[PDB]
Amino acid sequence: VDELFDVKNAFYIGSYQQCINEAQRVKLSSPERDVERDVFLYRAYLAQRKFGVVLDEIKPSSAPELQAVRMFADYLAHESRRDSIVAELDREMSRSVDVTNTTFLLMAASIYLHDQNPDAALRALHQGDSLECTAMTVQILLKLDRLDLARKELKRMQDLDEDATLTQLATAWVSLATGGEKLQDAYYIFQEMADKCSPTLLLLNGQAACHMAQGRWEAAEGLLQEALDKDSGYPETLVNLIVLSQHLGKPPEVTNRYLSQLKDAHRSHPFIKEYQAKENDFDRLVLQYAPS
Amino acid sequence: VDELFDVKNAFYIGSYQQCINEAQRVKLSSPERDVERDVFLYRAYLAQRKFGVVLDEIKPSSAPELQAVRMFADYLAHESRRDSIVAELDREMSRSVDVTNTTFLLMAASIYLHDQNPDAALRALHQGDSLECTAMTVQILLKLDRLDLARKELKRMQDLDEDATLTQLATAWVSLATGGEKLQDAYYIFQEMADKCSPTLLLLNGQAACHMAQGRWEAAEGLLQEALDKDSGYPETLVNLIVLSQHLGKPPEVTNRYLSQLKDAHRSHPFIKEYQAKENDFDRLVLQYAPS
Amino acid sequence: GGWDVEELPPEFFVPPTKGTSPTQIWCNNSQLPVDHILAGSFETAMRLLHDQVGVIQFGPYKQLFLQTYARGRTTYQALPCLPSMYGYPNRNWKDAGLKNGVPAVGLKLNDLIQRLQLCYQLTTVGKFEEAVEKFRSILLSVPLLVVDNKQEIAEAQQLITICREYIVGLSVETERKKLPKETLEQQKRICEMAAYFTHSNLQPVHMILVLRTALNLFFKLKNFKTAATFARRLLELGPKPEVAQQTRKILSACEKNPTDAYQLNYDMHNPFDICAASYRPIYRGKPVEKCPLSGACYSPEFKGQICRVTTVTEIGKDVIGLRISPLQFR
Amino acid sequence: GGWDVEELPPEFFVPPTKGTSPTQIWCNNSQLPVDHILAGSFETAMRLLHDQVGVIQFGPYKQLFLQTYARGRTTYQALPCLPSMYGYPNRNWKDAGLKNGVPAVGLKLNDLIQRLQLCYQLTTVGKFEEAVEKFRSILLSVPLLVVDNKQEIAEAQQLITICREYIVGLSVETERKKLPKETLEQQKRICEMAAYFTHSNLQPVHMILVLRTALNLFFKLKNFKTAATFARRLLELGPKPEVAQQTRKILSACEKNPTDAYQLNYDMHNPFDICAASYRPIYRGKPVEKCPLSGACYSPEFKGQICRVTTVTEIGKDVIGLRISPLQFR
Repeated sequence: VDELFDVKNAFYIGSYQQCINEAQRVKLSSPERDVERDVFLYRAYLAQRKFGVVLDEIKPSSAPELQAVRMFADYLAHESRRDSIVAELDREMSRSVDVTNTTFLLMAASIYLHDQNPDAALRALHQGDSLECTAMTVQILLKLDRLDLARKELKRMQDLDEDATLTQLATAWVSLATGGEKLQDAYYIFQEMADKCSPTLLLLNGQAACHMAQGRWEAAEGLLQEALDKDSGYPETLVNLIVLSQHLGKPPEVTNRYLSQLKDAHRSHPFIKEYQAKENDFDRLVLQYAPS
Repeated sequence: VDELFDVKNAFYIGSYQQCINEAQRVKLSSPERDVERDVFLYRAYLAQRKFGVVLDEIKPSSAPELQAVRMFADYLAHESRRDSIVAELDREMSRSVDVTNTTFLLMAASIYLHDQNPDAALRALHQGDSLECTAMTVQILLKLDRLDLARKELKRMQDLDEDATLTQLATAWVSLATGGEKLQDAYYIFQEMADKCSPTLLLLNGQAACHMAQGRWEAAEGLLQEALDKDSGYPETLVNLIVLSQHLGKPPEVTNRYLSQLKDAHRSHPFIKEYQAKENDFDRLVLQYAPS
Repeated sequence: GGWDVEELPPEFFVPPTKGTSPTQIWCNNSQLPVDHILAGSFETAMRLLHDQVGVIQFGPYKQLFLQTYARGRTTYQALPCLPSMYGYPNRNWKDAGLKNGVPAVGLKLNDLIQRLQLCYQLTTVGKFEEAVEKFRSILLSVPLLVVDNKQEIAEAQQLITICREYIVGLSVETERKKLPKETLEQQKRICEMAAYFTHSNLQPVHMILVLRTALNLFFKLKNFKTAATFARRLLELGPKPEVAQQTRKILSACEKNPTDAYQLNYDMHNPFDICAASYRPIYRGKPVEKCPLSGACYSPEFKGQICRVTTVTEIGKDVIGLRISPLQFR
Repeated sequence: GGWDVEELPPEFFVPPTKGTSPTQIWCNNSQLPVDHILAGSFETAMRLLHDQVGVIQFGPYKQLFLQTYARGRTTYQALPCLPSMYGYPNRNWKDAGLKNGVPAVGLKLNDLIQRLQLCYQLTTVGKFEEAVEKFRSILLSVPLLVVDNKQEIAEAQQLITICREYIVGLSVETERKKLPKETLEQQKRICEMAAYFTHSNLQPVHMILVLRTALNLFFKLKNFKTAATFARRLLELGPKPEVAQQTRKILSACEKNPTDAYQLNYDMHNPFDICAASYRPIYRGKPVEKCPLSGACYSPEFKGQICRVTTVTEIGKDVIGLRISPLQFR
C-alpha cells in the first residue's frame, strides 16, 4: 500500500488545499517517496495559481522531478518567456531525456498542451510508462475527438488497476464523451468520488455536465449553485451556468451577467476568446451579405 | 336616353349658337320635350343678349315654362321695369306657384340673383327638385362663401347622377373654391368638356382660372389669348388678362388698356363699378388723413 | 436457401490525426438554422436563413446568434492544470452515437408564446416602441425553433403572423402620431391612416382602442356615415360599459345626420393589405410584393428592399419556406 | 399611461348667412400693406403704411393702390346668364385651406431692381425730371413687396437708399439750374450746390458727370484749391480718355496757382447730409429730422412736414419700420 494515496487522490479530484495539508503531514519513509510527495505539493500550489511558492522554493540543487515542476511553473507565470521555454523544451527532447522520469514527461506534455501542441505532448507521453501518463493521453485523445484511441488507452488503465483514482476519472471522461447510457455511469463515478472525499468544484461540474448531457437541467441547477457558492471565479461553473440559464428560460440579462463575470474569472478558460472570435466572424459575414 | 342631351349640354357650357342650331334640328317626339326644347332655345337667345327674339316670339298663349323665360327676358331688356317686375314676382311667390314647374323657379331665382337677393332666390330654388336647381344652389352657396353648404348640395348631385354635365360643372366650381390639390381636378373637368365639345369662352376662362390659382401665369396666357381672339368683348377674359398682365411684369399701360376696354364690354360685369367704388373710397380716405 | 453468413479481411511513433468535431457532426445531420448556430457554423446558418426565409441583412440578428452560440456546449475539467474539456449535449442523446447527434433544444415554441403576453400588455398600456421591439424579437426567434409535429409548425406560422399584424399596425399608428394636423388635407390623411389601422387583425381588447381612435377622428372630420360603422363594430366587440355608453351616444348622433363630408381613400367594403412602407392600401387584386418570412405586404416599388417589419429580409424574394422541424425533410 | 382617446357630443326654411369673404381672410392673416390692398381693404392698408413707414399724404399712392387692387381676384362664369364668380388666388395655395390663405405675390423685388436700369439710363442722358419720377415710383413701390428672407429685406432697404440718393441729388441739380448767375454772391451759391451734389452716393458713371460739373464751376470761380481735389477724385474714378485728358489739363493749371479765391460754405473734410428741402449741409453731429421710409435728412425746421423725396411721408415721425416679409412677425 502507497503512503501517498490520500495526497495524490486529493490532487487529482481538484481538492488542492487538502492535498497540500496532507502532504505536509506525512512521514519520510524513503527519499524516493520524499521527492514524490514534494512533486505533488508543488503541483498543488501550481493548481492554486500560487506560482511564487513553486518558483522561489525549488532551487537549482532540487531534484530533477522538481526541476520539471518548476519548469512548468516558470511557463505558467511568465507569458513573455513562454515561447523561449517551449523552444528550449524542443531542444531537450531532441537531445536526450530520462524516460523513467515520468514527472518530467508530464510537465513537458502539460507545457505542450498549453502551447497548443498536442502532437508534441503525445510524443512525449508515449515515452513514459505510468498511470498518469496514460490518463493524460486519454484526455488528449478525447480532445482530438478520437474516442476510439481513447478507448484503447483506457482499456490499458482498466487492465492494470481498475480501482485507481486516475482509472475511474478516465472512465468518466470516456463515458461523458460516449454519451447514451454511459452518461449515467460517469455521474456515479463523479458522485462516488465526491461522497468518499469532498465535493470539489471539479467534481461538482463533472456531475453537472452529466446531468446537462441527459437534458436534466433542473437536476444540474443545484450542483452549479453549490459550485458558485464555493468559488465565484471558477470558469467552468460560469460557462455551465450560461448553458443552464438558457435551457431554463431565463432572460438574456442573466446570460449577459455570466458573460461579464467570466471576463474576471482570472483563470484562463478559452471560452471568452472563442466568443469574441465568433463576434468578429459574425460582423465579417454581415458585411459579406451586404457590403456597406 | 334623353333626346335633348346635346342641346342642354351646349347651353350649359356656354356654346349658345351650337345649342340654338341643334335645337332647331331635333324631331318632336313628344309635347313635353317640345316645350323643353323651346325653353332652352330661348334661354340660348337670352345668353346671346338677343332679348328681342324671346320677347317677340313668346306670346301670352305660350306654355307656362316659356312665360317664365319671357319674364326673365323682360327683366334683362328693360332696366326701367326691373323694380316693378321684381315686385310682381314677390307677390306671385307669396300667392301660389307650381312647384313642379322648375323652369319657372329657375327663372325667378335668376331674376332674384340679378336683383341682388340671394335669399329670395334660394328660397325659390328650395321648392324645386331638379338637377339645374341644385346646380344653381351650389353656385349661389359658393357666392355666399359657404363652401360647406355647397359641398352638401354637390354631394346630392353626385349621388343622383355622377356623369351629368351639371354635376361635372358644379364639381369644378366647388373645386375652384376649395383650392389646393382640387384645383388640378377642376382644370381637367373643364378640359375634358372642351375636348368633347368645343372650347368656349366659358371653358377657356374656367381653365384659365385654374392655372392662375396655381400660380401658373404663363400657362394661362395661351388660354386667355384664344378667348380674346374669339370675342373681344367677353368681360371675364378682360379681367383675367389684367390679373395675368400684372403677374407677368408688363407695364401699367397694359392694365390701363384692358380697363378702358372693359368699359365697352357691353356685358354687365360688376368689376368696373367695384373699381370706381374703390376709386371713391380711396379719394375719401385721402381726405381723412389730410383734411384739405 | 440458407442462413445469415452465405466481406473482405484486410491485406517509429506517429501522432494521431483529429477526428470530426461534434459540432461538424451537428452541421452534417441538420438543416435547421438554430442547430448550425449552436455548432458555431455561422456562415452555413446564414446560408440556411437566406435560402429558406430570405434573410439578407443579418445585423439585427447579432444578439440572437451570439447568445445561441453560447448555450451550445458545456465544459468540465479533466486533469488538474490542463485545458478543460467540452461537452456537446444532444437532443437525441439516448441514441446519438458518434455520428448521428443533433443538438439540444434551447428555445421552445411555448417560451415564445409566453413572451407574446408581455407584448400584449405593453401594447395595452400604450408603449408602442417597446412592444414592436419585443414583437420583432419573437418574429426573428421563430426560425430558431426546433419543433416536433405539423401542428406546431402551424402554430409557429400563426405566431409570425401575429407579430407581423402588430408590427405593421403599431407602425401605422406611430407614423400617424408624427404627422401634422394643420391643413384639412393633412387631417384627411390622418383619418385615412386610423381607418387602415382598423383593418389590422389584433386582439379584441386592442381592436377596441383602434376603433375608439378612428371613431373620434372620423367624427371630428364630420364623416358620420363611416364613423357610424366604426361605432357599430366597436359596440359589437363588447367594450367596457363606460365606452359602450359614450359610443352609443356618438352613434345616435351620427345617425341623426348620416352623411360623409369628404371622400377619403378608404374602401369599407373592399379587402386590402397595408403597404408596410408607404402606409397606403393595396386592394385585393392589385400587384403586391411580400416579405418571404412574415407576410408583410408592400407596393411593388419596394421589391428587393429591406422589409420594415422583420428588418432583415428581402421583399419579394422567392424562398424555400420556413424550416424548423425534422418533418420537413422526408 | 394609455392611448390617444382617454370631447363633448352636442345636445320652415331659413336662408343661410354669408361666410367670411376670402379677402377678409387675407386681412386676418397678413400685416403687409400689399396684401390688404389686394384684398380691397384700403383703410387697413393705409393704417399699416402710416404706422410702419410714416405715410400721411396718400394722394400720390392712388395709381399704385388701384392697380394693385385690380390684380387681386380672377373671375369665371358658372351657369349661363348668372353673375360671374370670383377666384382669390393664394400664394400659399398648396396648403391655404379655408382659413390660412394669403394672396399671390404680384410685385417681386427683382422687377423693381430691373426698373432701376431705366432710371439710370434716364439719368445718364440727362432727363432728370423723368428719372426722378421713375425713382420715386420704385421708392413708393418697395413697401408693397412680399419678400422671403433677411437678405432680400436688406436689398429692398438698399434699393430705397439708392432711390433717395438719386432723388435728392437730381433735386439739388434741378434747383441749381433754376438759380440766377448774375451776382458774384449768386455764383458762390451755385458752386456750393454743385459741391454738395458731389457728396451724393451715385454710380461711378454719374459721379463723374457731377464732378465734371463741379470742376468747371469751381474753376470759373477761381477756387483752384477745392477745384483741384474735385479733379483728383474725378481722375480716380477712371473717366473716358477725352475727359481724363481735359481733367489733367485743368488739374495742372490748378496746381500752378493752388489758391481758393472765396470762402464758400462747403467743408471738404467733414461729413454732412444734404437738407432735402433747403439744400444746405447738415454737419454730422448737428440736429436733423429724417424721413422714416427713405432716410432723407432735413434741417429740424421741417419736422412734421411732407418729405420732398417720397412726397407722402411725415418728416421725423417715429415708426415701426418697413414691413415686407412674414419674417418680421415672429
